[PDB]
Amino acid sequence: MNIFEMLRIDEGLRLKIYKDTEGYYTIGIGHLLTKSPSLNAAKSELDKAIGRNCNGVITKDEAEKLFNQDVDAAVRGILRNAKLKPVYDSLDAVRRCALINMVFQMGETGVAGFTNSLRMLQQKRWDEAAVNLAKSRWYNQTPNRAKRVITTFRTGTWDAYKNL
Ligand SMILES: [Cl-]
Ligand SMILES: [Cl-]
Ligand SMILES: [Cl-]
Repeated sequence: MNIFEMLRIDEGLRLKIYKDTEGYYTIGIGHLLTKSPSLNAAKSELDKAIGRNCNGVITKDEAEKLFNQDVDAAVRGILRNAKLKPVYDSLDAVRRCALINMVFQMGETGVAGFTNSLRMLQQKRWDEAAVNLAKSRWYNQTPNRAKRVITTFRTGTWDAYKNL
């Protein structure tokens, strides 16, 4: 298991534009196109992203290219963020993947707002961090995913991703 396999489990793979859990136009492996309610706006973003006229459909190769770019951008983002970077640097490789997963799902700003959880993670208070992380809109709106990510942060194992 690794970050790519982990996010592939959490995000799925769809080759036509769809709406994510928040109602937003998305394609591939959780690649958010736009928060606009205009399908035409989403299609324009997709064409720009892929570099051709797609008409809302991409190949598996194209979806994986976007995915690679998106994972790379999440990591670079963490490393450029004054609040996230120290947390990331403090963690082992398995828990670092938890952090990338959260950033991939909700963005840097949103994760950086988990101030109290981030402090508990940096202190390596794993059970307490896990309890605090669940007191969140994130957990209530995507509880199965949040439970897997939280278990990863709590155990520093991939146990939550191995029946899948
Ligand atoms: Cl892009
Ligand atoms: Cl995403
Ligand atoms: Cl979920």
